[PDB]
Amino acid sequence: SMEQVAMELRLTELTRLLRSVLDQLQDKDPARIFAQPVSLKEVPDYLDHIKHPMDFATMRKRLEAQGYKNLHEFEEDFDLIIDNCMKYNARDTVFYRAAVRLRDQGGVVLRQARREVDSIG
Repeated sequence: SMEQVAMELRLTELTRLLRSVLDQLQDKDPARIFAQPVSLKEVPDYLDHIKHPMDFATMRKRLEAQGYKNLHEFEEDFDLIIDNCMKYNARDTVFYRAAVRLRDQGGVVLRQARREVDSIG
């Protein structure tokens, strides 16, 4: 149907906008602390602590499969990256501190992404 095509075009355009959002959030992580999944070889207990691991490469796979239907879904995954790190790592660590800085900086980006998603529809 033409209606199905129109919905697919909307999803594609959202995907474009989330790609640009993702690039901008990842730039706020120049150390690349959040770039890849935590290694279970190197942190064998990780899944005892963290139930839903998340990282930028995993978000990028989901994104390229057009797997985010709305901005809320994408934000959930971004929040997991931050929130997982802030639980596993102590306040005095470079990891936790990097998460705090990503959250704070990412906030700015997400604020305008929400307006753009609403605005363009």
